[PDB]
Amino acid sequence: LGYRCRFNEDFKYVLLPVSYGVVCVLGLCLNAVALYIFLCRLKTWNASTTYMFHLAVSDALYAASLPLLVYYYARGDHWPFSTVLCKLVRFLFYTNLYCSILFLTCISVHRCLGVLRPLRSLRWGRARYARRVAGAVWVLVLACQAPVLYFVTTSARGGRVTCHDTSAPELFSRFVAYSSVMLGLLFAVPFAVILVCYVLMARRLLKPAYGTSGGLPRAKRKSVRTIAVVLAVFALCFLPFHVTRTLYYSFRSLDLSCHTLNAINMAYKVTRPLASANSCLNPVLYFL
Amino acid sequence: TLSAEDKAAVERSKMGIEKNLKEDGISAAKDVKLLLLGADNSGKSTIVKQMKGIVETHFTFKNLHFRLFDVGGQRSERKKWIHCFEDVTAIIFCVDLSDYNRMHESLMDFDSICNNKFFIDTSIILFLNKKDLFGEKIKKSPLTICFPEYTGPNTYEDAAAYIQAQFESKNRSPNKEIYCHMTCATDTNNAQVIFDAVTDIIIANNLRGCGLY
Amino acid sequence: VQLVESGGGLVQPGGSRKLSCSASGFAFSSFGMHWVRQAPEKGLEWVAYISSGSGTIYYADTVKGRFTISRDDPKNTLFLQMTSLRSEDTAMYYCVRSIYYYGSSPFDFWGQGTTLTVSDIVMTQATSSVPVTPGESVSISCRSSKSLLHSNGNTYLYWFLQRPGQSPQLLIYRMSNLASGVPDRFSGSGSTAFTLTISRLEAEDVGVYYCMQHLEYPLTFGAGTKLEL
Amino acid sequence: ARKLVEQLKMEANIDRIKVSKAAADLMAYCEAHAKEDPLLTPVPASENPF
Amino acid sequence: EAEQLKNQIRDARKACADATLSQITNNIDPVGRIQMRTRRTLRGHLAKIYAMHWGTDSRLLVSASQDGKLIIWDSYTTNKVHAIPLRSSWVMTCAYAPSGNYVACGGLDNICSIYNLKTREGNVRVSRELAGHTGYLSCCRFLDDNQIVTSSGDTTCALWDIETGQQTTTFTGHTGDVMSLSLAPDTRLFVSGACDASAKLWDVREGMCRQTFTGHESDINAICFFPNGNAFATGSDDATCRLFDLRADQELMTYSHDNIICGITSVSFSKSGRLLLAGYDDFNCNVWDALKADRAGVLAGHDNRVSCLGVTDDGMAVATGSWDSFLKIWN
Ligand SMILES: Nc1ncnc2c1ncn2[C@@H]1O[C@H](COP(=O)(O)OP(=O)(O)OP(=O)(O)O)[C@@H](O)[C@H]1O
Repeated sequence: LGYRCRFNEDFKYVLLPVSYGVVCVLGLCLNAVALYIFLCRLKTWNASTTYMFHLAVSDALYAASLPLLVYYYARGDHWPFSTVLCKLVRFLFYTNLYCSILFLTCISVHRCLGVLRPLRSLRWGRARYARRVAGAVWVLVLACQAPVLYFVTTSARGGRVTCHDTSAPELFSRFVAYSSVMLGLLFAVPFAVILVCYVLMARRLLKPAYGTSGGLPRAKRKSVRTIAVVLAVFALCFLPFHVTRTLYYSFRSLDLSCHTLNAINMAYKVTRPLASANSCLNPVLYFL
Repeated sequence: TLSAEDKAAVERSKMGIEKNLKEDGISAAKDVKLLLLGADNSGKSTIVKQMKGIVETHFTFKNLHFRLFDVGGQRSERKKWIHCFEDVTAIIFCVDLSDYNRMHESLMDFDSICNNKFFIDTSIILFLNKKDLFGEKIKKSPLTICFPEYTGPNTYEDAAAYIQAQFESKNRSPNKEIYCHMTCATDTNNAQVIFDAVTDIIIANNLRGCGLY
Repeated sequence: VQLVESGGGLVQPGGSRKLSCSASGFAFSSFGMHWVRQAPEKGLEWVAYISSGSGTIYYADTVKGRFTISRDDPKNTLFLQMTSLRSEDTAMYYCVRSIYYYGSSPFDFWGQGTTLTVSDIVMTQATSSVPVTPGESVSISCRSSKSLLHSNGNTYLYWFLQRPGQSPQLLIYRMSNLASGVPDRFSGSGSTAFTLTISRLEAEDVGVYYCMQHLEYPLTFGAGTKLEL
Repeated sequence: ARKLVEQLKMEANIDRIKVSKAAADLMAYCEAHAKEDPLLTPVPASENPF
Repeated sequence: EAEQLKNQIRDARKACADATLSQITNNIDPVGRIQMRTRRTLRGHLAKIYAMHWGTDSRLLVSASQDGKLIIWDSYTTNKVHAIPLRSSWVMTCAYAPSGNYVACGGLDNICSIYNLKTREGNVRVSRELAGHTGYLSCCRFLDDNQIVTSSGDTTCALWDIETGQQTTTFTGHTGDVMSLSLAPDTRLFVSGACDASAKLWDVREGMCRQTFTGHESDINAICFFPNGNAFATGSDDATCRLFDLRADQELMTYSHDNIICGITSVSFSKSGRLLLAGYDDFNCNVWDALKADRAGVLAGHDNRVSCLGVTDDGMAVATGSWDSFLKIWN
């Protein structure tokens, strides 16, 4: 790991610990209380309540994966634990990060179908369908994020042992290819599906009825407001993170002058807190 | 289960009876339940007969099995069986625009129905039929005979808009919505109007149930 | 209610034949069906069973694999396909209906069986032939190796009376449970030594009496107890 | 109105007596059948059908 | 003359009331906190359950719900014994024959259908359809396999011979809709509570009203006989349950609380008549000490309005239906 261009990373060792810790605490508390209400305030579920419950458990697991990362980053990129522990913690991190995105996609599709094809997509027996969809999403994301367990390892640097969020420095081309494939499949398709669903559903909601009087109903306006808020929060939390990670990996594969690599490192590791904070922001957004 | 006959009884209960129950539940979710209300000779019977104790009328229009329950034959207290029609998709209210005593009676009845606790979240498809008769009568007589506070023109459109605004004034629930319609005896698109109305109501129900507020 | 069978005749050894049951006058689909065999030695023997909706299927210990029981509810027909018939299969087979729920009476109706020609919990009926005096009450007993009194209180001993040249009739389904259409002069009691008592015996009840068990899937009949006037 | 007043007059002759005994009757019925009531004194799970 | 007769009746009522039931009952200990837990849950009904009735064997029950299904349940093993489709889904009442061979139901159809449970074809079929009530059917109870008494919203109650199919008697005198009826243990008298906030005792043989009770302020929705047969309790739409007496012919006890502001749907007694169970619109069911005015327990297992309620003949269980489409058995 004797890289030619050594980066300057002093922002990370202060920023990522405090951000990850605050996000972990807030998300853990919010997801715990969310599971509490979804399991105690009622025990009758529809095709959306199951999706919210699974999104909550994904967010809770993502927040639970955080203490190891905050400890590792606050200890100045030092790993005192075993290799398998860090492999498992990175696997849990990315598995839950993408599981939450998939559950958000499921919720968006469910809402768009409830608005665009209301009667057909609503008057049926539609609970086991939600359970099947949730199980399929869990299995798919686990099978998709399994290779990071193989990829992640540890390697010492002249007395500085660190855990690799990416692969080992020697098998970086295969990790870059796998990361591009996973970025495509698990970000571009869900992001586009969410955006299309919410735009079409808001477009339908803006259309007035026939025998209506006055302006748009308050329900059909606050629904569009929540659509816009959810879509904007999702975009702000995930799109800069993913584009910064793509540029980071691409410019690591094809090297440039030290200034560009330092700049993209800065950008990516300051966009990381937003993708982290989406997990704690989700219960607030879906409660409001 | 510990006995052969008990095993066969459990098998019967879990395999035949529950199968018919599930099939009946599947076949019973395709229908749309609509309550039909109105006055005597208000067109309530003549619209349900045009589409076609308690009078149950059903028809299919757009792969939807509408079921209109005409309860006008019940001479008993309304507050004792009004809870039975709790899970109706909407309420179809018919109002005759020809006369004025029944007009004020319909105002009172619409006010009573709209603000009922069982129907706070239940939309209403309000029909103002006999519009041809109303216009023919109003071309020679004013609406001031009905509403002494009417200060608008004694013309068909202005008067009819005044009556429509009079009925929608009884709504004090933001979630509820009245889908007013102007119809006559020769009008035939009433089924379509009810179809779009119930489609909208179903959209609003999905919005309410999706946690989007 | 009417159960009628057919398809019975001479069968060469190693051949095959099918038995069909025609049913009418009752809800066939809600009833589980039975096949009961009787050799010319006046001994009833159970063959196969199919549940309502074609679910659970049982076969006898001596016909398993060789025989097949099937049904189709829309046509109201019950089938029994037998292959590689042996000389022990030379008997006459009955079509028996049996519905199962709480308080029901199983084995209630028996068909008119058709003869076929091919050229556990043991039930003991020590008494074989008893002189029957009309106008005098008689008693018929039965014995079992294993107690039929189940934990849920149901003791599964069945009583059938076989008139000469006639199908068996369900006199009593469970112990001290008088069936439908049977006169009140009959009575059942016991525990395990059970007993059927006929107070004030009259005519038209001369025949062979059998005791049956429904505790376990191996289903066993009793020996032929005969009342001769 | 004749039917109503006739029914009221016939309803006058009831021989209502001893309201204190009318309460003691329910008292005695509740006292004598107290042991027979399973809900009042819960039965053990061995003797419970449920 | 009517006012003078009413004043004489009131004076006769006041002349007997020497001691109030609350004063005498203070000498015995209360039943304490009645701890009763759900044992079974019947999960076959889809729409709201409106009525249910127990069989005399205390093992089978019949329940009626809005999905047009009469389901007979095995209470011990949770199995469903029968599922009877109904021609009219607006059923408001159902009954079980004391022999167990018949069930009855009725509602807004103004028809009291009767079904045969023990046939020769193996399926439950409708036996007789009784007509003659102008209003909705609200309650029906068998006297035997051939006699049934019904109550209706046309302010009348009737007695029918099922074989004949015609009303033997018509009971008249209520001014509001009759909502419920309860039979005496001897099946010689019954009480009916109406929408005129009054309860009337009837004589099935004579056919005329015998006593009238005017305690409640709003319409009475549920009535039930005391096990001894000379008392009954009412449940009305003013968050109140009251106990009357046939001999005293006046109110005896009142079962209400300040925190209770919702109407009572059903009432029932225990075997000894010590516990008065009442379903409410708090989505609950409050257990009342009959001899006292104190609540003794709550059946809080339902998430919707409790519509029906009953106790077995051996007193070992209580089944409560509700609008959440479930029946729960409590021991
Ligand atoms: N091309 C490079 N030149 C210099 N240093 C690099 C280079 N690539 C990675 N590093 C250093 O390697 C360390 C870990 O490499 P790795 O890719 O596994 O983690 P990362 O994805 O970059 O993000 P993080 O280091 O915070 O976990 C980083 O701290 C970074 O400083």
